[PDB]
Amino acid sequence: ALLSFERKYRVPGGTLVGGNLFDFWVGPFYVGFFGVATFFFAALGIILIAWSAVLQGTWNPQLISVYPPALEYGLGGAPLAKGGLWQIITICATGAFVSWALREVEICRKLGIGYHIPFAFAFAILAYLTLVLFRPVMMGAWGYAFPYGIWTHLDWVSNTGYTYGNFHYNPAHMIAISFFFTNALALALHGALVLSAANPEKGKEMRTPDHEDTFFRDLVGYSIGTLGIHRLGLLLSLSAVFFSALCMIITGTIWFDQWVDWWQWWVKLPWWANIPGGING
Amino acid sequence: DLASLAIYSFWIFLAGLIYYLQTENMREGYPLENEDGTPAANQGPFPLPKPKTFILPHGRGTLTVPGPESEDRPIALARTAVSEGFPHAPTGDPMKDGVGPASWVARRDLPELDGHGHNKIKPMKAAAGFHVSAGKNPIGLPVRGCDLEIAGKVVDIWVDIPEQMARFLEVELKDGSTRLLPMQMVKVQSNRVHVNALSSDLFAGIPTIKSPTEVTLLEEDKICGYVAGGLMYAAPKRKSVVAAMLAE
Amino acid sequence: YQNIFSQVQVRGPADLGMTEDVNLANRSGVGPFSTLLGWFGNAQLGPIYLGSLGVLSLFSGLMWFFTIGIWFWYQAGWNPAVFLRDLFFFSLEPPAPEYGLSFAAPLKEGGLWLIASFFMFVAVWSWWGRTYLRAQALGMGKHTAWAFLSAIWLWMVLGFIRPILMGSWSEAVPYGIFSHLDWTNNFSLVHGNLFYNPFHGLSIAFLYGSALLFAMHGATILAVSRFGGERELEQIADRGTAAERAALFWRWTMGFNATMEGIHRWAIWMAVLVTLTGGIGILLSGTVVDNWYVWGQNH
Ligand code: BCL
Ligand code: BCL
Ligand code: BCL
Ligand code: BCL
Ligand SMILES: CC[C@H]1c2cc3[nH]c4c(c3C)C(=O)[C@H](C(=O)OC)c4c3nc(cc4[nH]c(cc(n2)[C@@H]1C)c(C(C)=O)c4C)[C@@H](C)[C@@H]3CCC(=O)OC/C=C(\C)CCC[C@@H](C)CCC[C@@H](C)CCCC(C)C
Ligand SMILES: CC[C@H]1c2cc3[nH]c4c(c3C)C(=O)[C@H](C(=O)OC)c4c3nc(cc4[nH]c(cc(n2)[C@@H]1C)c(C(C)=O)c4C)[C@@H](C)[C@@H]3CCC(=O)OC/C=C(\C)CCC[C@@H](C)CCC[C@H](C)CCCC(C)C
Ligand SMILES: COC1=C(OC)C(=O)C(C/C=C(\C)CC/C=C(\C)CC/C=C(\C)CC/C=C(\C)CC/C=C(\C)CC/C=C(\C)CC/C=C(\C)CC/C=C(\C)CC/C=C(\C)CCC=C(C)C)=C(C)C1=O
Ligand SMILES: COC1=C(OC)C(=O)C(C/C=C(\C)CC/C=C(\C)CC/C=C(\C)CC/C=C(\C)CC/C=C(\C)CC/C=C(\C)CC/C=C(\C)CC/C=C(\C)CC/C=C(\C)CCC=C(C)C)=C(C)C1=O
Ligand SMILES: [Fe+2]
Repeated sequence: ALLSFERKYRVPGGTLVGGNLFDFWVGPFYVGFFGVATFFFAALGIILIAWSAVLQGTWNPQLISVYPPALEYGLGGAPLAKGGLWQIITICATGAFVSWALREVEICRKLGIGYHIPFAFAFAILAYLTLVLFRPVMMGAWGYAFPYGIWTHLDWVSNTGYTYGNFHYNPAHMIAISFFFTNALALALHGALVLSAANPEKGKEMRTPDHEDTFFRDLVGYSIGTLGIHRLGLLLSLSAVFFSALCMIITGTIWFDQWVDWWQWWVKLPWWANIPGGING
Repeated sequence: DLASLAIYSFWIFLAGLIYYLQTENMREGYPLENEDGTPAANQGPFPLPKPKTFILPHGRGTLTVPGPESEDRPIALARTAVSEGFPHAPTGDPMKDGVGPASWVARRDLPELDGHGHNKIKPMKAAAGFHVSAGKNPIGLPVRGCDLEIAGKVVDIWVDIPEQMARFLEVELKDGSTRLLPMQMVKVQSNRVHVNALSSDLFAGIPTIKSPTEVTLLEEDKICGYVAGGLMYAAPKRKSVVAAMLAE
Repeated sequence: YQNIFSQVQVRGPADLGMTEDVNLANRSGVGPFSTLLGWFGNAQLGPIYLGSLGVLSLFSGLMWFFTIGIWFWYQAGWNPAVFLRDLFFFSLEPPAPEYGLSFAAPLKEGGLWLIASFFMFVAVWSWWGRTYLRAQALGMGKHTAWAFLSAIWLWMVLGFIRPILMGSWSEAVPYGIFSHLDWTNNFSLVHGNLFYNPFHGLSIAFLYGSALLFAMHGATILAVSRFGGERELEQIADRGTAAERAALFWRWTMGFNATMEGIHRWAIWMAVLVTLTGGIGILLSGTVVDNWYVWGQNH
């Protein structure tokens, strides 16, 4: 089980809930109280997933799907198979996720590192909760959320997105996309630069940070630096997910129409609004 | 059909690539050992890869990874259950012994080098041309611990020359000695810098530098080990959020 | 503290850089230092290298935005207020289907599009030349050149390689902010929904996964920056408790960890595969596969 340097870190301590009862490892994995709380929610959520596969009748991954409570059921509880089973799997998934992160804060504490990984991961949890909880609520029903199935949830995205015409026009969705694209560019650049300075032309000595600052300053005229690129990678990633969730919780609540009609505030803006020419004149 | 063939061979590629990548991240820490140090029976479904050699600049030698593991220094820790999968409690003081969150690695006891072969980190007195270019300057401030007692006085910032940034604060103690605090562990307020990780009594136990104008990589790792170690271990002596503002 | 923004800024002499085999006559002088950029990353702006490829890239690149810009001003009627109100709605469209892969199109009906695409082609390919050579001059590996090829691949397939196999220049993306969003929309619509394109789901798998691994890597390094985590090259060459505590978090969290060298091979591939996987999916669209839904039913 152990890495060759691991032993000196499996020290007792750093447990949020439960003292040393749960402070042990199972192979590589650390347990902890939230380890057991993540398993209870994981197993229960997948048992109740196998239950919608039976109540629907298939055993195939592509087909087994689990739907949200229809629009008649609004925001209140619903009957199992007719939306209600999804509601319990959603609670399951939420506590499994919030337990996974809280399990990570224990691991951070035993290791004496920053809490940054749980924190970055809460953004993902909150983007899920936007689509599954916060926007459903504002809109008045659990039926507005996606279904838990490999293809039917893609079908949820096409259908939700085209209710506003071409959803590309959603301005916060443009900002989100930009951050996902700039983030993958950055990831590409950061991985490539570090590997080019550790794996230089064959024969040569390993390069240094200096060289990296010099390659990017030479290429682009700027080097954000070996600390700035980790910081940038964190803010690009979380900014993507922030804006992504912001564009969905603004939709169907603050905006009902075709998103392309939104940009007419820039055009119907007085002074240049009634000049003929261009496209909107 | 071409598309069907394309997607088929893609998954063959991604299986070979996850295989490649994961054998490549087996170049340190593996082979796996049992809690006693002897090679563990389950070695994992991936084979260790053939040695890679790095050529290290300015007479540092080479690195051949994987190799025999660089751990050697006594670990002051005893097993807490007969069965595998349990904590190993400190036999002494974890802060002193270099264990748990106060762990340090026996990194090369020589300074990190820059592109030209000169020390990367250097005290700002001796870092020609360096000054504080923005933000509140901590040189001169009283330094406080988590017991909310004055631990020292900042007497210089240790600067990374090639990368131009604050790596460490240099802190004069009650007895006119010095220590290094990691910058990313101190908090520069306006009338003070607060080190949360250490209560004042523990400041003296911060591992010292032998040469007063350079830090070696072994010393840094010992310093950073011990400051982070204070989050779990100096916890009895740490006054809460309540007493911190009450403190004003 | 968390190390998201620096607490104290420190400045020294302008760092002109490493010499190695870089032609120093081609390096420029030191730019300004922005205290604003210094709160998140390095303060120093410059120096940059402007070689022959450097200037050829910059000239073509500028000639491309010059060709898009004048067409837009013509569409604005040279009236500044109509320009700024419809900057977004303007578009330099390809030749109509009728012209095939010929260059015979009139200027206002696709000639300016082709001149703009020639200028973009040269600009992007000389910058790729430059990405290779600036690494050679420093004796560094050629990783940034190979990575840029994945990005160039999606670009090449969307505006050159797929229009050539398709017989027509009208197939390529127009030069416009909104018009290219409408092109993208329309492309999935006439290909029978691109969610059924196996290589689009794979592209989304890696786009998502890029924000997943860089929030992970970004957050791991900032969390062990207290042990000089960000100095990943010395950690490769001489492992420290930062690399150890970093890998152990992830060994204890999901059961498997990496290395300080190897996490960047995960990072370059996770990102390379976005556009490398995606580029295939657009090339196969319209040419081998006409409708991804239809194709999906025979699978
Ligand atoms: C992929 C599928 C579709 C598509 C779908 C979408 C969708 C959907 C959306 C966009 C959006 C965008 N698309 Mg698109 N787009 C396509 C093809 C392209 C092509 C192309 C030539 O291949 C280009 C240039 C663009 C460009 C753009 C941007 C204008 C815009 C924002 C994202 C971005 O670029 O990331 C940002 C990347 C960077 C920030 C890189 C910049 C790096 C800089 C900061 C580094 C410093 C150096 C630099 C200044 C140069 C240095 C030299 C010195 C000056 C000397 N698209 C294809 C056809 N695109 C979004 C939008 O907002 O639309 C209006 C959006 O919602
Ligand atoms: C209605 C629209 C369709 C749709 C139509 C398309 C189409 C059409 C295409 C994609 C493509 C993509 N789609 Mg889609 N897509 C849909 C729905 C989605 C959903 C979603 C949640 O619903 C998601 C997550 C995505 C996600 C994605 C990406 C995975 C992928 C683009 C990768 C990328 O990073 O390219 C950005 C990368 C580039 C464009 C490379 C850039 C190249 C360099 C050389 C540019 C140089 C620029 C220079 C000249 C200017 C520099 C400026 C200065 C710095 C200032 N799509 C719907 C179903 N999608 C693309 C793909 O690959 O398909 C599989 C594609 O062509
Ligand atoms: C045809 C449809 C429309 C459209 C409709 C929509 C709709 C509708 C939605 C989006 C959303 C998104 N769209 Mg779109 N979109 C279109 C075209 C595009 C194009 C493109 C190039 O054309 C792009 C790039 C995008 C991009 C995007 C993203 C910005 C955003 C999704 C990311 C996200 O929410 O992350 C968030 C990340 C998560 C939710 C992941 C949560 C993960 C949880 C916490 C953990 C899971 C754990 C797991 C189960 C554990 C198991 C372990 C295993 C066993 C190993 N769209 C077209 C025009 N788009 C979505 C959005 O904004 O969402 C907020 C959204 O709802
Ligand atoms: C964000 C906007 C939309 C959305 C839009 C899209 C679009 C558009 C596409 C996907 C695709 C995928 N989506 Mg989605 N998806 C949403 C929310 C989710 C949630 C969730 C809990 O919130 C999950 C688990 C998923 C999961 C998935 C994957 C099955 C698949 C590949 C993604 C990927 O690798 O991510 C990156 C993350 C990793 C690499 C980590 C690995 C995670 C693995 C892959 C999870 C396996 C999950 C398994 C199938 C279900 C778990 C059930 C078990 C019982 C625990 N989506 C929201 C509603 N999703 C792609 C697809 O369907 O193609 C196959 C695709 O094209
Ligand atoms: C693996 C795929 C991902 C990726 C990777 C990627 N992109 C890359 C690379 C890589 C690995 C590079 O090496 C290359 C680069 O150099 O990075 C900055 C690049 C690049 N990716 C870019 C863009 C880009 N990449 C994208 C996407 C992606 N790139 C994917 C996410 C996208 C989108 C839409 O998502 C875009 C827009 C470019 C910034 C850069 C290549 C630049 C280039 O080829 O452009 C030539 C064009 C010009 C030179 C035009 C000049 C414009 C003028 C207005 C400048 C005037 C400047 C002046 C005012 C000041 C300076 C004066 C000087 C004298 C000092
Ligand atoms: C900042 C946001 C970005 C991000 C970050 C992020 N993700 C993270 C972390 C971070 C920093 C982790 O620390 C954690 C991790 O351990 O990484 C390997 C994780 C993680 N992100 C994951 C997935 C993921 N992240 C996504 C996105 C993102 N993650 C963003 C881009 C997506 C997308 C885009 O689709 C997915 C699929 C996991 C692989 C991993 C661990 C999450 C976790 O809580 O694991 C525990 C899992 C279980 C115990 C299983 C419980 C589920 C069952 C009860 C089933 C019920 C729900 C059902 C599956 C619904 C969905 C069905 C779909 C087909 C729609
Ligand atoms: C080895 O190493 C390496 C290096 O080194 C040696 C390198 O060099 C490099 C090279 C790398 C580079 C040179 C950099 C590469 C750069 C890119 C690829 C792209 C660059 C992209 C950008 C610069 C874009 C970033 C965005 C900017 C600058 C604009 C401003 C910021 C944002 C838009 C992001 C934040 C979001 C905002 C501002 C929107 C609004 C936010 C919210 C609503 C959420 C926040 C919450 C609130 C506001 C709530 C209320 C709270 C309040 C108001 C707070 C109280 C404050 C008040 C003021 C009241 C590499 C690769 C490398 O590998
Ligand atoms: C610099 O610092 C850094 C590091 O450090 C040096 C790092 O590391 C990392 C971490 C990053 C990586 C390692 C890169 C790769 C990771 C990603 C790209 C993210 C994607 C990851 C996933 C989707 C994995 C998610 C895993 C989860 C959610 C946990 C899995 C949970 C279980 C299996 C159930 C819970 C189990 C318990 C409690 C115990 C039971 C024990 C077992 C099941 C273990 C047994 C395992 C095996 C026998 C091996 C299995 C073999 C497989 C799967 C074969 C592979 C498949 C093929 C097809 C080839 C970062 C970020 C970093 O910045
Ligand atoms: Fe890194």
